[PDB]
Amino acid sequence: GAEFLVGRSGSGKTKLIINSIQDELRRAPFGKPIIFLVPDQMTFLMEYELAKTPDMGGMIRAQVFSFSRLAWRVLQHTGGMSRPFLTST
DNA sequence: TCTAATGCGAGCATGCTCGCATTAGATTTTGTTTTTTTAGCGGTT
Ligand SMILES: Nc1ncnc2c1ncn2[C@@H]1O[C@H](COP(=O)(O)OP(=O)(O)NP(=O)(O)O)[C@@H](O)[C@H]1O
Ligand SMILES: [Mg+2]
Repeated sequence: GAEFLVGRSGSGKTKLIINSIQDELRRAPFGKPIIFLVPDQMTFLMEYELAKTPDMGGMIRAQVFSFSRLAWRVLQHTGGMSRPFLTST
């Protein structure tokens, strides 16, 4: 199923998501994986914010991913990481 | 580097221009023209 959360800048979408994930961490710390997919220059920020709960003070079930990092983990599981890769140069 | 002043003598109409040579001075730039894209690390050695 899909959910389109839409609103102008300042709507509170990101905090709404942060809080959603936090509550879902409260309910079941070992539940099914929760993937937070953000731009690469936004991975750390969210990681910090999720970690800022007096309740839990961290995350385990839920990770923050870039497209690249997500590719790294899923490929670590599924395979195909053997081949070397080429920098742009 | 070219323009101007200084000196001297020959031809002309004893004093005057003119030729020539030469040096010495001073006098002196302006201008303008771009952006290049494209998604932070890495826990474990
Ligand atoms: N319920 C709330 N009440 C007051 N301030 C809030 C609330 N939720 C979030 N904020 C603040 O609002 C600011 C922006 O929240 P955010 O979650 O980024 O909204 P947003 O929809 O993502 N805006 P944007 O990312 O620019 O499109 C932050 O400074 C939050 O601390
Ligand atoms: Mg936001």
